[PDB]
Amino acid sequence: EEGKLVIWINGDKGYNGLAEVGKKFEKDTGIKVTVEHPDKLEEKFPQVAATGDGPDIIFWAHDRFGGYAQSGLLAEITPDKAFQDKLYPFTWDAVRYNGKLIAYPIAVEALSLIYNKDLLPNPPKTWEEIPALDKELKAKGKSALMFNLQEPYFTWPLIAADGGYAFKYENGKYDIKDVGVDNAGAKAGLTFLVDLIKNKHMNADTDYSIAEAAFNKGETAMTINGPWAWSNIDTSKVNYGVTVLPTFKGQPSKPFVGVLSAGINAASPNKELAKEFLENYLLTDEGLEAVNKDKPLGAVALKSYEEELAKDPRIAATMENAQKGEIMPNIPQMSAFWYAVRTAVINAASGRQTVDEALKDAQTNSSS
Amino acid sequence: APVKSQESINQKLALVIKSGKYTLGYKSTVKSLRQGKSKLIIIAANTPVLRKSELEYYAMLSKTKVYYFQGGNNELGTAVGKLFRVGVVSILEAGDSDILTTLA
Ligand SMILES: OC[C@H]1O[C@H](O[C@H]2[C@H](O)[C@@H](O)[C@@H](O[C@H]3[C@H](O)[C@@H](O)[C@@H](O[C@H]4[C@H](O)[C@@H](O)[C@@H](O)O[C@@H]4CO)O[C@@H]3CO)O[C@@H]2CO)[C@H](O)[C@@H](O)[C@@H]1O
Repeated sequence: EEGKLVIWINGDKGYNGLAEVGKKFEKDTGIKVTVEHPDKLEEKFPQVAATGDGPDIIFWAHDRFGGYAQSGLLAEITPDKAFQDKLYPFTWDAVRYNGKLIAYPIAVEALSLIYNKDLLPNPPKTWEEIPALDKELKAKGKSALMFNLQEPYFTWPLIAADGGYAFKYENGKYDIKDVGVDNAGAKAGLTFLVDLIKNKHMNADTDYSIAEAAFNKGETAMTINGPWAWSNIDTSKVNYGVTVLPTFKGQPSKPFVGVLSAGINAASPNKELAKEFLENYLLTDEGLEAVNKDKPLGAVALKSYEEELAKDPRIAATMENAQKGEIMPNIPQMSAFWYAVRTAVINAASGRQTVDEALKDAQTNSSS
Repeated sequence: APVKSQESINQKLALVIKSGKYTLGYKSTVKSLRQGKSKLIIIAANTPVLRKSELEYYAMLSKTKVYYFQGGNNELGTAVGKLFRVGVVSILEAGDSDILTTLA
């Protein structure tokens, strides 16, 4: 309907904060803004947008937009140079597809190691020392590590550490034929993960909820998560620290860097109102603060505000891990990649398959 | 996939109007659907008052493909302008147009 903006953003982000920015927008223009956080919104958007339905604005990490752009579901955005200059060129490149800007960049995200300082005055610098650390903590009724094992996003950093990668980036272009989830590096990483579970250091059923509850309750000494999680830890009054992910085989864990982006529905009858909202309301120091105060965005795309927050050691750790990882590709095949890697990790973790077998199939399924 | 230019849709539509068979609007379209004569229906998602759900319901029961045009009334060609104006266009015969093999 014309005269109102409907926004879709993931449930782990600051949707209440975004609703604040929308409430302001409404007062100033009289246009009602509604924020929703449906589940699997990134799978639903392509389905409902393709039929003239769906939100006016969709929020998600940049990796999903190439797919949307290719299916002509996104309205091309065209900020004038004055606005483009307000944001970092790295974030704009993330939302550029086929040489066309397809969404607005918001913030840069990367996973970090989060630890309980009272339980671990000194967190491990390597993955290898985690088993011994766990045996010690189990002796006290605690566990060393717990993080979401259901989403490949979280395990990928370890898998990429010694060699894994999605698509070979050959001089400005990705080769959808050269996939690196099958190489020896990736196998080492995943094997190390499987063994942790085999040796009872971790449980294959652990999801985002299980892990977040255990950490925030001081049951486990460490977790792995993004900026959005800091907010709940703060309320839990757990004395935590945010730092570099532990190495593996003397090499840095390589998390996939994501840029939270906002795309405008091509079928939206409010493209102008949407751009007005994103450019002059959300991507301002006041807009981002509203959202950030709810759930941290990480390293925002707006130069002015990222500078105001750059001193936060948690952001520093975020950018440090981000600098060590790779920015996710945004091409259509990424979905296939993620789906493929998800199955591989879940199968190897539960034993349904062997590391080799699992990665062998993901390798095939990715480039499929 | 709605991966086509408004300029392209308008050109394909103009060709059907020029050399094929088609209906315009709710009434003639569901009739073409109920009769199983429609080969495709195109819906201008953003047309003012549109019985979108009902049209989609009829396309489903008649097993007829539907293509959605996403543009607004602004900057429209002749054919697409009619489309946007009547909300729905049902293609009964493509004629010299390739609309059926490129949109359905
Ligand atoms: O996992 C939470 C964090 O996820 C983010 O990293 C994301 C990528 O940006 C995604 O594009 C993505 O790939 C996903 C894909 O997008 C989607 O189809 C998804 O489908 C799941 C669904 O999430 C869930 O409901 C479940 O039931 O299963 C579906 C199919 O298995 O899954 C792909 C891979 O699982 O995923 C990664 C994470 O793997 C993001 O950037 C972070 O900010 C976010 O916190």
